[PDB]
Amino acid sequence: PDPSKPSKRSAIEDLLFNKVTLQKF
Amino acid sequence: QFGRDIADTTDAVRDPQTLEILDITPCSFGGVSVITPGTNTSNQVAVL
Ligand SMILES: *[C@@H]1O[C@H](CO)[C@@H](O)[C@H](O)[C@H]1NC(C)=O
Repeated sequence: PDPSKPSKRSAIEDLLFNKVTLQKF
Repeated sequence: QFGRDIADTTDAVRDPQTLEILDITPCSFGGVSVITPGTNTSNQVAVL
């Protein structure tokens, strides 16, 4: 990991999270 | 005159006189839970 993830190299976590991403009555 | 969501539910309505549209948000609701230790320790509770 990377605490704020400021590196140009993205962890596999971000790729998988974005890949998964891609009533009150 | 009306608006509907994907669930075929009324969402917005237009004012008949001043032809403006108003969003319909339902009143809040939810369950109530009671937090407590064992009665043999105290009788204090906290609700959520
Ligand atoms: C609570 O404690 C009393 C004695 O201290 C005992 O008689 C009773 O069975 C206990 N009840 C529970 C639910 O622990």
